[PDB]
Amino acid sequence: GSHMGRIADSRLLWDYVYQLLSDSRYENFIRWEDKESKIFRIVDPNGLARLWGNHKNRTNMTYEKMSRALRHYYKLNIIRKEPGQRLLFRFMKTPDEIMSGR
Repeated sequence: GSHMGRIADSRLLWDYVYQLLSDSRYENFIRWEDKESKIFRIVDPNGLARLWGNHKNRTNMTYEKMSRALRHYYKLNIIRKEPGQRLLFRFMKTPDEIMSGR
């Protein structure tokens, strides 16, 4: 009974999001709501999803579909929705590990 049952790959979404967060000044679709607490707030889910769709060259991409990917991040304790906030997302796992890990 005990063996590998769920083998699921991860997505590069987090990087493109951070990329947009770094140059968010002209986008304003998403920005940090709290830098040190690792909390970011989605201002426009449509624009964010549109940019993802544009960059991967696919038509009709919306936050509805993106949410499925976020569900993968929740269970891995990467992205959090802090109790009481639905549009606020917090990093439980931090990119610091990647930068100083590589």
